[PDB]
Parts: sequence; C-alpha cells; structure tokens
Amino acid sequence: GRVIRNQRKGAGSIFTSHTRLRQGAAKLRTLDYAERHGYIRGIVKQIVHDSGRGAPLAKVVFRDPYKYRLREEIFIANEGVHTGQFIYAGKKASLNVGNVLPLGSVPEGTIVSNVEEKPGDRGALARASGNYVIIIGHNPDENKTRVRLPSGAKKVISSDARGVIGVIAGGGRVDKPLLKAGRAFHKYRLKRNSWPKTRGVAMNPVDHPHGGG
Amino acid sequence: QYATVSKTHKTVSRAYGGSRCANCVKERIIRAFLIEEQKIVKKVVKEQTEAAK
Amino acid sequence: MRIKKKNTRGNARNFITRSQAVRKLQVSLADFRRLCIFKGIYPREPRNKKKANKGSTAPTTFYYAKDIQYLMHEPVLAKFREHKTFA
Amino acid sequence: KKSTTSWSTASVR
Amino acid sequence: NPLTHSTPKNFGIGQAVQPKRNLSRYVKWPEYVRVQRQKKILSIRLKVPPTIAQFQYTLDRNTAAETFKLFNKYRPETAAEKKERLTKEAAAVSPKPYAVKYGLNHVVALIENKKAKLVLIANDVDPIELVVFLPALCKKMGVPYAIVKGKARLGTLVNQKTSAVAALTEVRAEDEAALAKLVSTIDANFADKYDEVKKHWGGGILGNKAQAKMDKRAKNSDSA
RNA sequence: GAUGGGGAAGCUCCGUUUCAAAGGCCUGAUUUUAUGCAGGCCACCAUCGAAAGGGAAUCCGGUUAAGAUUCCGGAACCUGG
RNA sequence: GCUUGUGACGGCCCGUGAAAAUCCACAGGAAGGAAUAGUUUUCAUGCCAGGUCGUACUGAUAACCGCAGCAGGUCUCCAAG
RNA sequence: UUGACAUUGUGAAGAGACAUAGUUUCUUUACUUAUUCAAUGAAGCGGAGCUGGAUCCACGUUCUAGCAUUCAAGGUCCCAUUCGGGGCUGAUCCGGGUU
Ligand SMILES: [Mg+2]
Ligand SMILES: [Mg+2]
Ligand SMILES: [Mg+2]
Ligand SMILES: [Mg+2]
Ligand SMILES: [Mg+2]
Ligand SMILES: [Mg+2]
Ligand SMILES: [Mg+2]
Ligand SMILES: [Mg+2]
Ligand SMILES: [Mg+2]
Ligand SMILES: [Mg+2]
Repeated sequence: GRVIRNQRKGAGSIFTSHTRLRQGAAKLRTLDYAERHGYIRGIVKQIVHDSGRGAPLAKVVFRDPYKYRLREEIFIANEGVHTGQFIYAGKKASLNVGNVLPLGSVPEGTIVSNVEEKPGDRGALARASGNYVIIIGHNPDENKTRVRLPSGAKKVISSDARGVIGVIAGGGRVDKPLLKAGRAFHKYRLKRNSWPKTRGVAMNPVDHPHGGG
Repeated sequence: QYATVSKTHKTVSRAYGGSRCANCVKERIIRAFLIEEQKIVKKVVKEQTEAAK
Repeated sequence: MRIKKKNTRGNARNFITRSQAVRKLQVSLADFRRLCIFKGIYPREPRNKKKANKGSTAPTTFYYAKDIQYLMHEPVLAKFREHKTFA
Repeated sequence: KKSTTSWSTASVR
Repeated sequence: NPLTHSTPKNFGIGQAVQPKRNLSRYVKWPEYVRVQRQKKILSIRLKVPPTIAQFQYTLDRNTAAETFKLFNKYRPETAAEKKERLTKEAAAVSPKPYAVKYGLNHVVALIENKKAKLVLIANDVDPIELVVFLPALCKKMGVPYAIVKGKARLGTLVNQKTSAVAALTEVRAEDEAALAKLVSTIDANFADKYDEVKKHWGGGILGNKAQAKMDKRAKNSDSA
C-alpha cells in the first residue's frame, strides 16, 4: 500500500519545525557551583513574544562568575514577572515568584514551573502557558520529591532538580474560539506543516486504511 | 558614513556621551551614589549587630 | 577593488617587534640577540608609533622586517641548531 | 638568477 | 604611606570575578595521556593473578646499586673499541673476554643449560609474556634470579636503549667473591623475603572516593 | 557539504562542532652553573549558498552608422598608505 | 487634483512580522608626552594608487518556449488632456 | 514480545558436595572496574580541618533597571634602592576519579 502521512512525517522533509523567527531555546542556567551552593542574581531586561509559542519569554542577564562579561539567558516568563525585576537562582534563593530553587528547598504545596526532570537538564516540565507543577511532598532519606504534573500524574524526582516559582504566563489562551480557518492557518504557519487535515475515510483504500466504501 | 565625520558629530560633552542619554546618565549617577551610601550603612549596622550579638 | 584592512600596510608592515622577530626566527631570545650583534641589526624608531603598534603607546623595540627576513638566511643560525643537537 | 626551488637566498643585502 | 589603601576583594558567590587557580585536576588531557593514566589505574584496581603480581616485588635500592656496580665492570664491548681489537689481531696475523650476557633467547638458553651464575629480569616488559615464565624457569633450573626495575637500566648496562634481561655467566678472579656475596645477598633479600608474598593475588585497592565511602559506611554501621 | 570520528564487502553513508594535542598573542640580562627557551594570556571552528535581501563612493553637458552614470570637457566623492 | 517619498499617529493578531559581513560610540586607563620646547594625522590643505569579469540588441501577433516569423505562454519600472 | 548463551568482573551472610584442615554449587545482600546515559568553560568533586560561629552553617552577595576586568590592593621577609624586582599571605590542607 501507499505510504500514509503518519509514516511520511518521519523522514523530515516538509514536516520540520518553522524556526526562523524563534528567540532561542528556553532553558535555565547551567547547574554550576554558584547555583549548587549559594545563589546568583540576574536582571529581567525584556519580556518578548516567541513565534509559535503561546507563553512569553524573559531575557535575564547574569554576571559571569569566572570572567568579566555578561551572560544572557532565555527563561519562560512566569505571571507577574516584570522588566527590571531581580531574579535569584540557586540553593539559597528566596521563595519569591520568578526565582529558581531546588525542589528540596521549597515546602509542600509550592507551585513551580519549568521544572527539571533530572538535576541539570535545564527545565522539562510545566512549560506551556498556564501550567504548573505542585510540590506534593518530600522524602529526605532518599533525597526525593513527590510532585503533581499538569496531566494529573504523580512523579518522584531528585530534590536537586530546579524549578521556577510561579505559574507560566499567558494562561487562558485556548478559551477563545479561533472562528476561522485563516486564524488556524496563521497559527500553524509559525509552528509546522500539520494543517489542514484530511480524513482517512474520505480517502481511497490505497491512501489510508479507513478509506473505501 | 560615521567613519568619515569628526568626533564632534558622534559624541556629546558628558559621561556616556553618545551611547546613553542625559536622563539615564543622571538616574544611574543617583543610583550609584545612593546604593554606595546604603552599602556603607548596612556594613556599619551589620558590624554593630555582630558586636551586640 | 575591495576595501583594504587597516594595520596591514605602511608602518605596521615596515616595522616588526622583538617578540615577533624572535617567533619568526624560531630561535631563543639569547640567540636572536647574538645574531643581531653579529649581523649589525639595530633597533629602529617609527615616526608614528601608534600606527606601527596598532594604537598602543607601550614602549617597544622595533626592527626592519626586511632586516629580519635577511637574517633568516644566516648560516650561523644553522650552526646554532647543530650545536643544540650536539648538546 | 631565477629560483629553481621554493626556498632561495640569492645573496642581496 | 597615606597614598596606599587596603581594598580587600570579595571572592564569594555572587561577588567579584574569581581569581586564577590551579585547575590541573580538571584539565581535559589529550586522549593518549588519558589512556595511559586510566590503564595504570585499571591495573591497580583489578585483581591481579600471582604470576603477574610477582613482578611488583623487585630489589631494593641498596642491593640494586650493588648489583649494577658489579655489572658495570663487565659492561660489554662497544663498537668503537671492537675495531681497535680487529686491527691488533690483523697485525699479529687477544685474551678471553668477560661480558654481561644479554638477549632473551640467549639468556633463556643459558638458564636451561645452567651456565648463568646470576640473572636480572626487567619488571616493566610489555608484552609481559616474554618474561612472565622466567622466575619459574630459574627456580626449576636452580639459577639465582632477581627482578629489577628498568629495562632502560639494563639497556644502559648492555649498550642498548632497552634490555629485557641481563645475565652474568663467567666472572674474573678479582670479582668471584663479590659475585658470591651478591648472590647470597639476593638470596636473603629477594628470594627468601618475597617467597610467600609472591604467591598471593595483587591489585586489591579501591579508589579514593570509594574508599572514603566504604570507611564512612563502616563507621556509621559500627557506631551511630 | 569536507575534516576529527563512527558505519558499510563496497561504490560510499551519518554528522557540521562534535568524540580532536584543531592557534594565535605578550614579556624577558628569569640571580645568571657559563654555546640547549623561560615566565604568562585569550579561547571554538573548513567551504559553498541572492546580478530582486545586506552593501564604501558620480553627476551634468556633448559625442557615434551602431558605445555611454564606462568615451570627451567640467565639477565631485570613497577607500588604503 | 494624480503619482510618489516621508512624519506623527491609530486599527489588527492563539500571526507581533530575517541573519551576517561591516561601521561607530561609550566604560576602562596598560601607557606615552612639554619649557625653550613638546603633543595632536577623528581640523584644514598638500602627495600616490585603485586589478579581474559583464556592458551591442530583442525582450515578443517575427530576436525566449511551444518541431515555425504559431491569435497560446512568459517577472517588473515610468506614465498627459 | 518472550527465553537461552557470550560480553561478565569483585566481596559478605546463609545452605551443599572431598569424610569436622577451605576447592567448588545455589539464594539473599553489597561493590566498581567492563558496559550504558547525560553535561561542561571537563571550575570548585570527595575527605579532613587542636580552621571559626551555633550535628548544622559559612555571619563574604536580597529595599533600588548603577558599577565590578590590567599577575589584586594591603600585610610581612629579602634585594642594593633607582624608574622597582622577587617570596609567603591575601585565597587552609590532602586525593591515583572532570561532574
Ligand atoms: Mg473519493
Ligand atoms: Mg555528508
Ligand atoms: Mg559566498
Ligand atoms: Mg542587492
Ligand atoms: Mg544604446
Ligand atoms: Mg571622465
Ligand atoms: Mg546598452
Ligand atoms: Mg534595450
Ligand atoms: Mg524559438
Ligand atoms: Mg526544443
């Protein structure tokens, strides 16, 4: 039989992401000596829109601890973070919205975002707009933290994994009807070639197993 | 074209003349002085608190 | 013709510093000084030291690049290399 | 006069 | 001096730029350096069978110095002075020479024929199978042997870069007493002293962090 | 799309900064051991890809069978030294 | 009034609408520099040089493609009453 | 998808076989050295401080869109004082593991 679109998408080709207008990959800082032992202060210089992403991003400038220069990082903006705000990242950072802390240093019920799955991977969980991770509890003997993910799942991760206090900005985006194939067109033009979609039943049996009749 | 003109056309006679404007320069001067004074105050207060503690 | 790069022609090519001369000769500083004394190579003063040293005012000993290039062909340098191998 | 090899001297000061 | 002031630097976290420090522990070395260091570490870590581990017991400094002092008097003839002998023999047309015997096959044959009075075996031979059988052969043939450190040292003994083995077969009358005393000294210091310990397995050593963790666990288990 | 590497019997394939010892600069009479180079500093990757994207700087008058912001006359400008 | 350039604005997005070569400036002050003599080629004037390749013409009911000097096809600028 | 074999190593405890001297077999529990995954600027890892404060900490950084770079100033031993140059410290020690 003919190769279906689901199988065709694996070769790449015309199904790759449209990434010309992106601001850069959104990551935390590299887990270094300063964040492992104390804290480090950066400054929010601007909050910008990223093409293909619902949530805004924040440019945060830190000082290089080993060289006289500045380092720019792209964080995912939590709600309430403003330009000119000071952000503190490390084990000794305070419990304020926008700060980056290890999961073992926050109490139960804390709401975090851009949470590391493993210590040092620079953010993996609760990154989309309006989402967050809830700190359910701690297991100090195994140095573990139990958290609740946006999907409702319960996970156990390292207490050295880092997370940003607060909830990802831009929530409530999907509550507005698009009303228009044109608005869907402009939505997916900045993401990838997955729109419009043709139903398998409407195809021939050669094109799709659902075809025929 | 900036390589063809004199330094008068590309600067003004002030600190950060060119790269920064007058109001921003004034604000950073004020911030520098006030924060340095506050640092001296905080160091004196911390030394007194260490002595009393 | 495309636009040329600055600090490549004029004083910058006419004069060469002592460290650059030693590096090009691939000898030690003592060997370089002895070779200069043997061949009568003497330091020179550019009229525009900032042009010759890319805007630096630091004190520097300059030589003629042609003089160093002529010094590259001296057999006493090969004799020095042979003595090093013998040692 | 002319060079036969890549490295020459020709002895002109 | 009123013009000079004390301005200490804060090198803490979130403070002034860190100063230069010796980062030799964190150097990303070339791959050959890393390979040789990890190879030596692995040889230390793994449990070594006794036939290989016996080569880590060598002569001590004093006995090695005495042995090489004896052998340097019988250091073999060089190519420069051999031509001086050939011209002298041509004019006549030479006494019996005494020299250190070397070469692996030659020395093994001398040991098998019981002609070698003393054998010196280098410890750092790669591949090791070239000499791993030599102590047992010397023991079976009743030939006194000693493991010494440095095939380069044996090479300097026999006018080579390296030498896997050296052997003293015949000696002069002025040195027979010294040779007998050296044989007795090697018997006391190397054969009898290391007789039991060479039958054991080697390389039972952990790493630094592993040893620290094991010590901490043992201390915690013994005492709260 | 090469190199360092790694696949493949192989024609060749992956990958594009990694998994590499991938290269430049400053100082020196280094307390002299006597004719052997010592002390330091900064660091990331070839090349190709637009005569509509980016980009140093020129205009007027005249001239030919057919050239023309290019020739001629006059008047400018840029780049490098 | 027409065409066009431009300025301050306003509306729109679950769309917020390139990169790099290159140039300038700032912060810093390693340093260098005058008394009978120095400094400043980011002020003016004066001197020298600018290589290689393209450049005619058509661009269409006859100069391109459609077996043709084929009512077909083929991107764009200017534009009077 | 499931099972076997090879890669495949090192200990402790409990049960077996030479008939109550340690040569092997089976479970449980450990270890790292093969192998596997990830990151970096292979920069701060592990252990200890007759180091200090109160088993834990660095009391070197949290009102502020400032600034932080020239082997680091200072302190202390020398030099042959002369434009300055060296040593210890500032900035604890040790490791045969970049994390
Ligand atoms: Mg149909
Ligand atoms: Mg390829
Ligand atoms: Mg190109
Ligand atoms: Mg163009
Ligand atoms: Mg014409
Ligand atoms: Mg002309
Ligand atoms: Mg024309
Ligand atoms: Mg035409
Ligand atoms: Mg045609
Ligand atoms: Mg045709």
